[PDB]
Formats: sequence, structure tokens, C-alpha cells
Amino acid sequence: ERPVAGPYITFTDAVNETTIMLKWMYIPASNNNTPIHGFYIYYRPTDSDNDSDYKKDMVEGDKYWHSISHLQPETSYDIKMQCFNEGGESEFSNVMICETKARK
Amino acid sequence: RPPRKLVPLAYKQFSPNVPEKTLGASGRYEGKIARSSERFKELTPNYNPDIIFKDEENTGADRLMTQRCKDRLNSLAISVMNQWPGVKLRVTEGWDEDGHHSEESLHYEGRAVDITTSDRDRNKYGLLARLAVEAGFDWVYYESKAHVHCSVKSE
Ligand SMILES: [Ca+2]
Ligand SMILES: [Ca+2]
Ligand SMILES: [Zn+2]
Repeated sequence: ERPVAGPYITFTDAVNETTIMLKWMYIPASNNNTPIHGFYIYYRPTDSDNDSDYKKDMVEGDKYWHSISHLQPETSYDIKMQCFNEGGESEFSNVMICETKARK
Repeated sequence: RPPRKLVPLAYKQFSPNVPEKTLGASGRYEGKIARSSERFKELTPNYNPDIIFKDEENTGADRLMTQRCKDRLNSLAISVMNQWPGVKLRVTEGWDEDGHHSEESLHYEGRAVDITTSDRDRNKYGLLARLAVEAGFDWVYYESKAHVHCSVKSE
């Protein structure tokens, strides 16, 4: 009963030197209307190509934006997401690449 | 042959020293190529064993590029290995469908790559940018501390 189609990330932008905000669309209909417990947002420095290096935040199912914090200044990250329920996780979304700002 | 004596590009330098979309560089943007489109069929995958494709998408999109982009990228793969034996060319972005590039980015046409060396040694990226100019890319820009952007003219 997992969701299958994932969210689509529409924007990623640095808020400051340690924080990046992403926004996404997710249309429940794309999964027949199946209910979700929330989204998982995964982020890894772009210098890593090891899928084990993604860190995961969880946000609740009614949210369509999130700020990932405690990142490194002037650093590019790879960012992708899923929706999930008790049945499991959706496919990953598109993968965005976004840099934090340089130190002020 | 041996590593070359090169003049690196400076951070944020681009070559030629004109905007990317002008005639002397890579020329105008011609429109996004979507997976579902007819023009998608004219992109073909670069399977050169001497290039690392990041492929964080797990779709192989980073390998798709025009023939002109592939020929330049392949020349560049050779010169990188000769400049730093034990290090290879790495592509982080080729053709793109994730949508993070500015609208009218040449990535959306398979006419651009973002590259590093395979060791992610940033001290090499200015030199890597000069080798990309020498490999015949129509525009090369040391765009970010994270990567060098290289593009080509429309076929
Ligand atoms: Ca990529
Ligand atoms: Ca991409
Ligand atoms: Zn680029």
C-alpha cells in the first residue's frame, strides 16, 4: 500500500550559509489518493557519489516546503525526497543540486 | 605524453571572454529537450570508460549529450588522465531533467556538462578548466568552487 509516485521538487535555494530551503508538489491522486504519513528529505554533499552518505529529515504530510539546516557554508548538496506511509516509501523525486551561501 | 605546462583559468573566469550564449561562444539557447520529446532521440549516451558519471539520478541522464559535446568531453578525458595520472574526468551533470539549472541553461539541451576531477581536488579545477578550453569546448566557465561548466554550440 506504499505510495509509488514521489513528490516533485520545484525549487531549492540557499537561505544562508548553513541552510537550504526546498519546495515541492505532491498530488495524492497520483497514488490513487493513498494516505501519507509524511515526506523524507535526503541531502548529501555533491562531492559524494555514495548513496550511503545521504542524511534524512522527516516532515509531516501537510507540509510542502522545508529548510534543511546545519549545512556547511559554500557547499553544494544533492537533494531528493520521497513520501511514505506504513506501507513503505515512494520512488525518489527528481534530484536537485544546490549550494549554501559563502560565509558572510 | 607528459603533463602539460598550462595557464589555469581563475575562479569565475570564462573563455572565450564573452557571454555564453553569444555567437563567439556557444550561441543561443534553442529550447529544453524533454525525455518525452522527439529531440530527445538525438541525444546519445557517452559510455567512455575513462569518465566517471555521478548519476545521482540513477537514470543515466548525465551520460546524454550531443555528439559535439561528447567529442570534446572525450578529448578532455584523455588530457585529464595525462595531466594527473591516476585521476579521471568526472561529470556531475550532463543533459538534465531535474530542473535545478536556470531556465535556458544549455544543460537542458545536452549541450553542457558540469565537471570535476575524480579526486574532487579543487586545486586542480582551474587547470581542468584550461584543459576543457584546449579540448575545444565552445565555452568554459569556472562557475563554482564546486565544478567547472563547459558547453558547446548547437550541432
Ligand atoms: Ca547528475
Ligand atoms: Ca540532473
Ligand atoms: Zn553547468
